[PDB]
Amino acid sequence: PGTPEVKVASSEDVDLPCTAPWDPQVPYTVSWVKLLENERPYSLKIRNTTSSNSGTYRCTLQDPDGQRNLSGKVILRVTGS
Repeated sequence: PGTPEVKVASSEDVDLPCTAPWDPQVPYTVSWVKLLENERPYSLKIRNTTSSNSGTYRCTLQDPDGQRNLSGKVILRVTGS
């Protein structure tokens, strides 16, 4: 609900977008997780996608001062064959 979705055919590559509402002119570092229980900045590259890559992912951007971070979620659905 409210979470954007990326659909990709199996065996294709995908750059999963970071959906955190980040600040321009801030040099973030990015860390990605999968929640179990290309000219766009901060995307997660997933090569040769398979059915098991489907799920919900979370991107976290860390401000260089180490005092703030921002997170956003995105769903991946792998299809085709």
